[PDB]
Amino acid sequence: AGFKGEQGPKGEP
Amino acid sequence: GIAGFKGEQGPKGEP
Amino acid sequence: GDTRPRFLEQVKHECHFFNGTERVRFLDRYFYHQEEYVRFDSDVGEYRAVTELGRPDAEYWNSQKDLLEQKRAAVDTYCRHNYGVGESFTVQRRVYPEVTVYPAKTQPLQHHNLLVCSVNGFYPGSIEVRWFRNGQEEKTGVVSTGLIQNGDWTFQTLVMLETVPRSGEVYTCQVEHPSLTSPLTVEWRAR
Amino acid sequence: DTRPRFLEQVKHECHFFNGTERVRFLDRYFYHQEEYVRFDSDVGEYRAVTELGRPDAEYWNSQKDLLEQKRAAVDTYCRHNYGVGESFTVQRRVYPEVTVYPAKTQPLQHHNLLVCSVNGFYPGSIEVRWFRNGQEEKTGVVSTGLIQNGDWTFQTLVMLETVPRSGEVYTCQVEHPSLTSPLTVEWRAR
Amino acid sequence: KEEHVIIQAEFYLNPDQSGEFMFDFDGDEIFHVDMAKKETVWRLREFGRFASFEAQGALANIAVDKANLEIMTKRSNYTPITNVPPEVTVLTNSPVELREPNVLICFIDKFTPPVVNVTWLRNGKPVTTGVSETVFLPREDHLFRKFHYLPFLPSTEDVYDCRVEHWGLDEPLLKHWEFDAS
Amino acid sequence: EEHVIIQAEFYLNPDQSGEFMFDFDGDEIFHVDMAKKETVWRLREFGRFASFEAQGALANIAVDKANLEIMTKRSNYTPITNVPPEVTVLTNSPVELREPNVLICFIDKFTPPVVNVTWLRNGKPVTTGVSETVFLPREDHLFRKFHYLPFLPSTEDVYDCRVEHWGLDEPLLKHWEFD
Ligand SMILES: *[C@@H]1O[C@H](CO)[C@@H](O)[C@H](O)[C@H]1NC(C)=O
Ligand SMILES: *[C@@H]1O[C@H](CO)[C@@H](O)[C@H](O)[C@H]1NC(C)=O
Ligand SMILES: *[C@H]1O[C@H](CO)[C@@H](O)[C@H](O)[C@H]1NC(C)=O
Repeated sequence: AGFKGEQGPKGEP
Repeated sequence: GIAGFKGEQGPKGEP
Repeated sequence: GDTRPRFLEQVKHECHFFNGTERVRFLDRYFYHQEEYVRFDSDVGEYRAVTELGRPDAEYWNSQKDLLEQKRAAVDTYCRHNYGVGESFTVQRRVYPEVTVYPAKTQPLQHHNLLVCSVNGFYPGSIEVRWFRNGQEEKTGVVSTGLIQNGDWTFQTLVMLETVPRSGEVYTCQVEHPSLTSPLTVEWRAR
Repeated sequence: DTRPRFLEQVKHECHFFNGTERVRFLDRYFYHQEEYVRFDSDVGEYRAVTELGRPDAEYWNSQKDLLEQKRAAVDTYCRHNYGVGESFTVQRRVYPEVTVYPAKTQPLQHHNLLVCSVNGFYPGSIEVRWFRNGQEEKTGVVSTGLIQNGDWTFQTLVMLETVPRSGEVYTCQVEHPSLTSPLTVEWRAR
Repeated sequence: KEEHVIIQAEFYLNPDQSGEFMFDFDGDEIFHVDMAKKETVWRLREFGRFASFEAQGALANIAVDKANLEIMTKRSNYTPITNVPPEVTVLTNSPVELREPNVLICFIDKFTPPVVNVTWLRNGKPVTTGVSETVFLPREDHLFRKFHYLPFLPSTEDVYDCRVEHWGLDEPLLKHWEFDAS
Repeated sequence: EEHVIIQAEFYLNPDQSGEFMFDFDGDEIFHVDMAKKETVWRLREFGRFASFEAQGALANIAVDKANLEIMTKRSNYTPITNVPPEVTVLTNSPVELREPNVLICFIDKFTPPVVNVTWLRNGKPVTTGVSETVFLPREDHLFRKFHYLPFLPSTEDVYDCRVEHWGLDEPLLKHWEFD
């Protein structure tokens, strides 16, 4: 019902 | 003048 | 007083909307200080390095087949979703302009003056402000601030007209704005 | 008008620390505002900043003579040109003009802004202080900071918020490297 | 040409350990998450009745943003941000009218990093009565903007300054506003 | 850091405009007039103490142009995005009636480096004694430019710096008049 936050991957260490 | 500024040249691009 | 170096990471998940939600463009953007280094563009369909700093992330992320299928669906699961949630108070938000007209200087007629049209409190930003003298549009001598975003979901703009006010004259400021069904006009009779 | 635009920039930069004691040379190439390849004296070769720069980084780093020349630029170019310009750039000193006026014609016991305008000076380092009956005023000071006029002069306006009384003398004191001692300008309250 | 853009903008800053998470529609803040209190903060009170957000999802984004900062700091060979001082402007919300409450807006624009001390001065004295502010809003050039607000009743007896401290500035910047009787 | 010298160049298509200049701490030492093939000192005094062979500049600009046509094609014909200017008008010095002064029009943070600037007194173009800088480089790779109008301050005159640029939907006037 509410706003979704887009997640994001962790970088190449 | 006392002295001439040097112009730094640039290389030509990979065509 | 601080002696120390700073490091900034930014991320911007953008949803760009065209003709309603008919066309949507999703852009996941990663930044180091102000430098964009890697992005996912839904038009492209995989991560691309924006700078060389970006390459290890773009290659590594582009190997993750579920990360791609998920980012590839974002136009729907994120962009179209969030549009539905906020549409009613963002897209549909409309607040009337308040229009005030005054001479910048108090003085007798037959002296150069600026006539200020202050247009305040309105939403959204698109507006047209025109000056007229005795019913004729003044296309020269108009000085505009352009659009000022106040940071509280309102805008303002000041549109000044250069003139030499004479006894007969009526000056009208006319405003057009999505909140208005017909143009809003305010008069100043040369005083 | 209508047709689209394409823009190349090059910047040959020389960065000087403690005279010419440390110099950093950067050769920078831009397509629009996008930096795509550069040479950094601290690195000693060309690096692609973007995808578009890899061709030029590979073509130019393979040129032993180009690389040797770019690695000597801190000397033949940066230190050289600093040397050429030193007497009229680094050592340029231009005398400030100082003017004090109230921002508004006000009666006494109304608030006014006393403007100390400092004009036509070089270099940019300057000190502008306000005194009230020769006591320094530290609060209520409003400065534009440095304005570059584009003609190798600066100006700055340093304003004092005050409520002038009958009798009161205010002074703006300017210190600048062109000056052997401070310039002071007085304003007596109407 | 596009009608609308929604942006979920995030940052993390070292060594200050400052994070921010916010939604932005056509340049205006819908909400941010207060990282400390773990709560959704709506830019206008009204929005918290029109919609919801789980503050939780933001905390995790910021932790992955802190990790990525630390990867990018190393990748860049510890290349630091260059300070860009703010442009500061003080305007009214609306034209000054005797007996009409109004609002001074201090517009802080085109700066980085997103760290700033802002004080309102009335006749050289700090005011906090009724003041409010935004978090750091993103710009299309990846610099920041910020707004501070001071409700006032118009008076020829008062002068105002917005006093901005930023690392890119040599000195605190005071931007002046007064309403003149002339 | 104590000082910075930058030799900044650009080439712009399809306008066929090139610039070559030196910048010391944000001020122009000189540029080269491509058309007249000559070194133009920002202050006369400079050309007394230093020289520059203008030919070196034409040569650099020829290579910059070849390099742009490579980059253009390499970019797949990615055009520049127009960034409209900020414009500020101020005086050289404090204004006094009938005391010769200069109006400065500072045009900032724009690209591409193409602009039309008109000084308007009472709505009408003036050019007696005007002058202007070439396009000066910024650390964000946008441009700056100064135009100048000598003037006699008067209660009867108002002035505008009128700026036309491709990123502005309409020409932008910045106003000045004597207070
Ligand atoms: C804000 O204030 C604190 C302490 O008063 C100071 O140490 C800090 O650096 C200030 N921030 C800026 C950007 O000036
Ligand atoms: C400057 O003026 C000419 C017409 O006089 C026009 O063709 C050109 O496009 C203008 N340049 C701009 C708007 O930058
Ligand atoms: C600057 O400081 C260092 C300190 O070691 C000194 O050795 C150097 O010679 C100085 N500057 C010049 C112009 O030589």
